[PDB]
Amino acid sequence: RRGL
Amino acid sequence: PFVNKQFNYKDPVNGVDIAYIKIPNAGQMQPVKAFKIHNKIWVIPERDTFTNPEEGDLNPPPEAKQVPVSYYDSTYLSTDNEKDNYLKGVTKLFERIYSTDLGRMLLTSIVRGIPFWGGSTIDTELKVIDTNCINVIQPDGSYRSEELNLVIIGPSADIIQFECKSFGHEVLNLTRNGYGSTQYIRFSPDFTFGFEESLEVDTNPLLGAGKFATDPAVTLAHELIHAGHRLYGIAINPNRVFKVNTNAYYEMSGLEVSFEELRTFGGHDAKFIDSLQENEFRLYYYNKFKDIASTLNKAKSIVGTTASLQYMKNVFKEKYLLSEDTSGKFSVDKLKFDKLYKMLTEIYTEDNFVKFFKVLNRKTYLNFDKAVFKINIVPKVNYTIYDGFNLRNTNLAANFNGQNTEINNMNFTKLKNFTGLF
Ligand SMILES: [Zn+2]
Repeated sequence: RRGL
Repeated sequence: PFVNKQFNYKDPVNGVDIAYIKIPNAGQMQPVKAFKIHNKIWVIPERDTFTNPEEGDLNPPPEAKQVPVSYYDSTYLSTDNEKDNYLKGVTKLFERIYSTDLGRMLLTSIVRGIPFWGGSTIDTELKVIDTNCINVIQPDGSYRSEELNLVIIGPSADIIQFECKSFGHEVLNLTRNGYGSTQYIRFSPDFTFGFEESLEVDTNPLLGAGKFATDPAVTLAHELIHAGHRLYGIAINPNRVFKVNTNAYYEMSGLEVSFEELRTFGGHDAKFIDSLQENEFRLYYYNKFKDIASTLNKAKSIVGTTASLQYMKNVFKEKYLLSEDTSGKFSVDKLKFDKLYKMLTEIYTEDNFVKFFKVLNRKTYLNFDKAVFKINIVPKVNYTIYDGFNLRNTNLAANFNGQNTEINNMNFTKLKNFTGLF
């Protein structure tokens, strides 16, 4: 997941 | 090449590597056209409304109720041309990844990482777990079960929420018990993210418009790294997190980031996981590998007629790099376990891929996205297996000019700004  | 055939979405189905398939989502679905681009690896050019039945709606909720940092477009990936471009884009990224020594190593590990045959209730028999398979429609219209390790599928409603999804087991935690499970990666090669060249700007939620674009090969590699962890059943439980205390903006909101993500990014981020919790995980997974070796020893028969017991026991001997004594008994060698575990967790990292691709990229996972851009990497005049956006012998070759959305503006269309919305 890329995240913020 | 990693993908020997250059599939066109409209190529006629053959029931082998171009076929209509159904996935084990414990629900009902119409078959979807899929392409097998490599042994154990398939691509489904469809928005993912299948792995999660509760996420079959692509339409965006009311504007006043949208998670502000996200991107919706119910029409994306609905036409044949889009699917054709999606297939070619994903294929190109696999080739770009495979063209590097690190990528070749990772993809080899992924292909060898066959989900463990632990679906038997009788310890004396070895059986496959059906959710690590897909049902392929054969030429005669019948269905055949095919084991696979990886599926690349389009994103669900929120287009930029890329992630690894896999089917769970009633009791077994497949991605954390050494077994592994088929990984479905929600991903799109048609969009990318903007980040900032200055660390103090990139890690600030109020600054920057996203001058540089992330190379989608890095984004895919990041997911492939998670996939590697999950296929070998060594993913870190998402409840194990780092209560960020190195960024005031994260800290003031009590934001937490999973160790699994920090490990995957690598570099200095990986150091936020203290030696004690890391020795803990290493021992935990070492023991899980021990149980696998034990289960294999107790196996006396195999279910099915596709492969022999000896063949499958050897498949897993190779996957887990087990040792076989004089009695043919399997055991886990500490040196070999540590070597493999380290390979999957420390060698395969986003930071290392950046070094191999020679691209500009976020310096840490602990930052704030600036924007999302629409891109098209299929045309060689836009992006290549060898140089990504930074095309050699052009004005885009140096200083990451190809990733510079201001210099190479013809290759990026900003769809949404995220700065100031966190
Ligand atoms: Zn991630």
